[PDB]
Amino acid sequence: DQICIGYHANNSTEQVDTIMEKNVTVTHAQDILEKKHNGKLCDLDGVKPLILRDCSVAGWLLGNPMCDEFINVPEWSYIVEKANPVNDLCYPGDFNDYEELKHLLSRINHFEKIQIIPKSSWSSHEASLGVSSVCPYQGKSSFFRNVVWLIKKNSTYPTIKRSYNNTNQEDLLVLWGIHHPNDAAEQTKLYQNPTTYISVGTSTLNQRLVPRIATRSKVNGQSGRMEFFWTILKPNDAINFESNGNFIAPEYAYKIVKKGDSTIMKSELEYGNCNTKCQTPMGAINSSMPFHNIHPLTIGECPKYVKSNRLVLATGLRNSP
Amino acid sequence: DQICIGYHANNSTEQVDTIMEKNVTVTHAQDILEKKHNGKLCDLDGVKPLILRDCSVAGWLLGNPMCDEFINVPEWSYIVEKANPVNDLCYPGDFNDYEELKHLLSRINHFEKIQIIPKSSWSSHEASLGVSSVCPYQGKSSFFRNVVWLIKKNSTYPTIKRSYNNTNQEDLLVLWGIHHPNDAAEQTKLYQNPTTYISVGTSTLNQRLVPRIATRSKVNGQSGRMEFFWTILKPNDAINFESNGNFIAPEYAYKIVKKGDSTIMKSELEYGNCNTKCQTPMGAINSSMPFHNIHPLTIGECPKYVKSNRLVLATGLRNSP
Amino acid sequence: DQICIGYHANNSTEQVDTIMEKNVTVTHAQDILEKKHNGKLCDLDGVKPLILRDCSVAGWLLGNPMCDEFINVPEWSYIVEKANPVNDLCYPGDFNDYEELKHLLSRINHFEKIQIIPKSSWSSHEASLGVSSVCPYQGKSSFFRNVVWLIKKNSTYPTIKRSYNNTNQEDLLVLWGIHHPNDAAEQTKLYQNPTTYISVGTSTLNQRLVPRIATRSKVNGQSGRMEFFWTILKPNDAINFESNGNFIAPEYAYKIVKKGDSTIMKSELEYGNCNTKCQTPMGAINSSMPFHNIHPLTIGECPKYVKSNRLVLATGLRNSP
Amino acid sequence: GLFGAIAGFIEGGWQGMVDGWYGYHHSNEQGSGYAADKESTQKAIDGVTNKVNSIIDKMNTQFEAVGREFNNLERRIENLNKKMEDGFLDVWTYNAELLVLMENERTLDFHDSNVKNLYDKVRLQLRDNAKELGNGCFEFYHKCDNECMESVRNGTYD
Amino acid sequence: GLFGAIAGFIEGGWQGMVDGWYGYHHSNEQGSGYAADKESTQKAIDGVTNKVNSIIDKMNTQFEAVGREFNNLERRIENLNKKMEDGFLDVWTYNAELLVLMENERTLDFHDSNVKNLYDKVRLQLRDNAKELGNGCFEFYHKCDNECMESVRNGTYD
Amino acid sequence: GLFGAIAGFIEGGWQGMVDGWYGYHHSNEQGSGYAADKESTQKAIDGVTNKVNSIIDKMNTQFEAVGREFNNLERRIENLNKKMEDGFLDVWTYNAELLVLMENERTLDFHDSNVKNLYDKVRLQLRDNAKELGNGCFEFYHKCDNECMESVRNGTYD
Ligand SMILES: *[C@@H]1O[C@H](CO)[C@@H](O)[C@H](O)[C@H]1NC(C)=O
Ligand SMILES: *[C@@H]1O[C@H](CO)[C@@H](O)[C@H](O)[C@H]1NC(C)=O
Ligand SMILES: *[C@@H]1O[C@H](CO)[C@@H](O)[C@H](O)[C@H]1NC(C)=O
Ligand SMILES: *[C@@H]1O[C@H](CO)[C@@H](O)[C@H](O)[C@H]1NC(C)=O
Ligand SMILES: *[C@@H]1O[C@H](CO)[C@@H](O)[C@H](O)[C@H]1NC(C)=O
Ligand SMILES: *[C@@H]1O[C@H](CO)[C@@H](O)[C@H](O)[C@H]1NC(C)=O
Repeated sequence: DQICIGYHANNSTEQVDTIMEKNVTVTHAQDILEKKHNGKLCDLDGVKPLILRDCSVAGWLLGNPMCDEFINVPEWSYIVEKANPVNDLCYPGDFNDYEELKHLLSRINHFEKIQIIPKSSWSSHEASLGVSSVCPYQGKSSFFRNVVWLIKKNSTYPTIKRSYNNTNQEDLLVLWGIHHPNDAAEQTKLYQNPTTYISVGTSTLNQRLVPRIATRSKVNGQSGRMEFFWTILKPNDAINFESNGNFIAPEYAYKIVKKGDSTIMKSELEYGNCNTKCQTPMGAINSSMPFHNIHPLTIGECPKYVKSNRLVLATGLRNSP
Repeated sequence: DQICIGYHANNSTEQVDTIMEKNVTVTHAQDILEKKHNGKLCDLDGVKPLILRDCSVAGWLLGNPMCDEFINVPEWSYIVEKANPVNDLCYPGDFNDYEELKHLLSRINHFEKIQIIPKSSWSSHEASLGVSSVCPYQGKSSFFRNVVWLIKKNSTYPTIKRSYNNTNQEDLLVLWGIHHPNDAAEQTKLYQNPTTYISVGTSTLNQRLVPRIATRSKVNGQSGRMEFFWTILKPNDAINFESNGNFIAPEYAYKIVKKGDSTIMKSELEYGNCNTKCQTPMGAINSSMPFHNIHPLTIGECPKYVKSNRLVLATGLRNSP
Repeated sequence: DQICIGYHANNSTEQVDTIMEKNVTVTHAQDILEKKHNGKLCDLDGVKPLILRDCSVAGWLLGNPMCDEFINVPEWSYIVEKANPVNDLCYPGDFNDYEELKHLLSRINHFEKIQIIPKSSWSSHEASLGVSSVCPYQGKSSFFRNVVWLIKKNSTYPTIKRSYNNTNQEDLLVLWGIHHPNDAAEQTKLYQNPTTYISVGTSTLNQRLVPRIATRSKVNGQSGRMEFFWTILKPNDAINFESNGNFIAPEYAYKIVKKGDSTIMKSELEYGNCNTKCQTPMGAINSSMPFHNIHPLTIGECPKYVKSNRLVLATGLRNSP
Repeated sequence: GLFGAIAGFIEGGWQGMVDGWYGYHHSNEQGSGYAADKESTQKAIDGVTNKVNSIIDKMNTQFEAVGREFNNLERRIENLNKKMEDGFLDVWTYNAELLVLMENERTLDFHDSNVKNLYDKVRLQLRDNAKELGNGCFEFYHKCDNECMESVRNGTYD
Repeated sequence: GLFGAIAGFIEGGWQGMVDGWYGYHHSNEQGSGYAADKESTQKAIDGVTNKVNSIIDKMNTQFEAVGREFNNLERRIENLNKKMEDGFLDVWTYNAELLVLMENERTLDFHDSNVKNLYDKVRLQLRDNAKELGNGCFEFYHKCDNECMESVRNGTYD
Repeated sequence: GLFGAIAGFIEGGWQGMVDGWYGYHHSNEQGSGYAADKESTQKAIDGVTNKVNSIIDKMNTQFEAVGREFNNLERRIENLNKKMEDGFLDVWTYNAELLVLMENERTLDFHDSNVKNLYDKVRLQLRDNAKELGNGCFEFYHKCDNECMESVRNGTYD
């Protein structure tokens, strides 16, 4: 008669690593790294992202006519933009402090576009003629829908003194621009005056723009340049515009509704018609694991990102052969 | 007859955590996290901080008349500034490269203010008239005590060509400014000339300022703007001033005495009449623990900051019930 | 008769540390920290560094006449520059966005200098007279060899309209400059015209420079200033130059050949006539250890840098006395 | 492993003990079979469960990368940003992999220790009236019958 | 715990042993009482003291936050600065908490091991001439008197 | 150390055992000498070798400092850069030193454990027919001759 002490074995094939020994076969293990995703861009908690498609954040906000799909956008959970969007800045130029605007945008879930200066105003200056073939719409020469390229009337460009008060509760994103023609003759033709300026003022802003004339490479057949500026107009503040030419003027501005949690994610994917609690630029995650190795940049209730290919904890004991 | 092996128990109630087990009661333990402070701002090793009270670093240095308490300040250990100081920049504007100056200041323990250009000079221009109601002192219209707002004399503003040599051993912080009036008429009234400039030069600096005229919101009833600049004038170098209007001119500058270890800490607290070897924005620490969890930003001989609520090491053994 | 169990001892004197015990003598140990270097600057994998000696990256690229040694440099593995090179910017001034250029350079192994605008051109303006005594060569007044200081011809400075096309495959680093004279009289003397500009344009660049006149300290006996700018001209793009004075003009530009792995290391050492697979600013490393404590900044197949003075692993057991 | 029982003096585990991590195999005139030791198995379950929860919790405050953009002449700061984000991810990857490696070893050893302590508990009870075979088993001097076997398992023997 | 003595085969500690961490309880015709084993207690004190000092020292080169300010149009760098400072603090918080957790376990186990080794030392001396009870105690075959007891404690018995 | 054999109940090591980490010393009428136990020595070599390779590998993804330059009015970012690079180096220095400290302790203990398990293996074989001296040695009741000694070493005794 005999009694023995012993321990469990099973048919487990699960393996774990230790400092002194790799691939130890154990009776039980818990994998803690999520390695799978669904390859789609999804709603986050019921809330659809803003998918820019072929538009840039600049093209969207300025109202590139190629970006009509985004004329009026509902609340988003996050924004998706391609690495190299074709529809950006149809008329060549720069967008001043663009990255600081992108950054500001990553902490915004809703815009509400309101008109601040009507096109059917500017009795002194021509508003319907500021159009280029580089910004086409339906085969016709058009232009950024949210700003008005003002041209002389009857060969006159009288000094402009216009202003807008922010009656709204909400902070207002306001965009304007300046045109840099490429020679002395273009200046007179667009604007009678030879030496011009645009001055912009609020309580914090003390701006004076001056067009920089020079010959430059044709970009999409154009030698002129646009340069766009923006400010955040605090509620109850007023913006003062003064110019005698080259003024690309606000028609519409954006009310900042939401101030939600957000990011601009870079992805080539399109909408996937799904819902998730955790989104990556490569696909969504549905997991209760504490780690994942999909992509560093996520949004939602997400596991922690590591670069491992494998994270498996022993729970059971060394399985005997 | 019988002999036994055993181990100590006691009435200890001290508890420690392990990976596999929380709240193990042990016979002895050493707590290593300082959790207490005294809630006061104190001298560091005998050396009183500079407590700005309601003044900003800008208000203090420019000499806002509301900041007379800081006309002449002794060596400090560190500087304390509120989150939103009311007495900053009494006449609206900006302070150029302010944060890079704040940064420079965090490595300075002593200033010594010397006069570099006397008010009782400027025979050509009016010095006693550059005063505003937005910068009051004793019910009267006054202005930043360290700079002189120069105005025309007998409707004349002759070109200024003034310079100062740094005879001192010590680096010199020099501050000047430019006034941005809000229309053509203010320009002539303050300064006869229509188109003006301020040019500043040292061995490294090649500056030319030009006033930006424009209409802007009334801030504290004012539409003008001041914009202040600074430089660090090396010893034996000279600064060259040239202007025909809008020049806000140096009267006093700061000798950089000490170059001590320091910080600008943000705190709403006032002086506590105490001494310490370790100061936080929330209170001082007196501890021999290696860690604390009070605030990340400290000065002095301090424990290391962690975010834990509890750090207790076992020294003794598992206390039996 | 007797059998015993036991373990090895030896004459080892090797010591390791543990949490509970310092300097335990062990029978065997493996040291894992490389503590030695050779004190020399060496070729990396057969490829000689560019050792600037007494020249700065600016002096080299602009072609300071004191930097002739670097007229034509072969492929380098890395670049070495002293902390404070004497031969930088012989005529006083600034180099605009210098650090962003240095950064760009750290990802470049080979330049190939080509002529883009010939000196024996500029029929309208004098090219052979733009020379200073602050930039001497062989006892004579000279100037940066890669740019041409253009002066008036017969008291005439006609507007310049010059351009260059990048026919090459390779990106082209192009450098130009502007001269800031120190008074009205110097302007006329060098250039007839009183109010001048330099305008530069490519597909991305929209520049207009204007000379800032002012009195400033004599630096190496000079009150004028040079300010140098650069751009990276994409292949098939063109750069447009327009100026009526103060133009310091491109003669030579750099073809970007290699786009190799690199750094600018700061070292006072000179070439050591050796080869290595791992270089530090203080000397080269030849080791199979995984760690070293020489210097943080290395290039090549290097061990990992730690701040330890000692890293020794036990392999054997506690050696008995 | 460290404690010498698992795949040491006890050569391998039991496919036939299905209801626990550690237990007993008995063999006598009436028959033979396996019985899990419920108390030590349960102690082990708690320890291992707590460990997994401790590991997860300590790692729920890792670094979260944030999208951040820069222009053509902000290369230095872009690179700074990149090396910072990657720096943290490398630290946390290392932290996670190492904790798993080290704790995996502690778990294997803990099991080994639980088995050795269970073995010693029985050796201390049995004392003289059984022969210690050297392989995990004790061979009784006296006949041992199911209720005798039960008293060894329940700790109330002799 | 791992070594099976503390709250294992020795069921609980001694309120009455006041002068040391580990020791002996004797009981014979002349009386009964406790004696700390000074050598193992002192070894344990050194180990634990060194450990605390090692832990403090390794952690005296943690990251120190520095005040740093930014304007309205330097948001990206401000945020970078914030996530960097918090990143380090999270790493060091984790490092500190984990080291404490792991070393707390090593300390409990070390005590357990010290007790087991002291027990084995006496078992190895006593050998045959005492009955190993299974609870930390040995019951002598021969009468054992204070000086006999002393020789067990001082390691010079038989 | 934790397992009580090395510099515990076995007082010191053997200068004369040259061919292994653990082994046997025999002494009988025909003579005396040392024999390394090849199996446990080899197990120890693998473990220690793997450990060193694991340690090196986990540390081959440390932070690499990169040269980065700034002008006179970019002080804040320069300082940010400096505190970031130093921050990482401090983290990795700590990681390296701690891993070495902790694993050095695990290695010493592992050796101690290998010695104890080898000792128990022989004790379990010898059983009754030898006297356990308390110092690592067993003194035979019967005469033991080289081939007898061999059977203890090879695990096939009695
Ligand atoms: C461990 O097993 C895996 C199988 O998934 C194999 O790829 C790997 O090479 C093995 N590692 C070692 C060192 O045995
Ligand atoms: C530069 O020269 C090439 C070669 O003819 C030409 O194709 C290219 O268009 C030129 N650049 C511009 C802006 O035209
Ligand atoms: C441990 O004890 C503390 C009492 O301070 C209690 O708050 C905590 O919930 C306990 N934790 C667990 C898991 O028992
Ligand atoms: C903007 O309009 C509101 C509404 O009347 C007014 O109270 C506010 O003062 C205006 N802003 C300024 C700068 O006056
Ligand atoms: C350990 O030994 C070294 C000799 O290299 C000595 O400098 C050090 O002070 C010793 N440390 C301790 C605490 O014994
Ligand atoms: C400043 O004054 C000192 C004292 O004479 C003089 O030596 C120095 O050269 C002056 N600075 C300049 C730029 O001349």
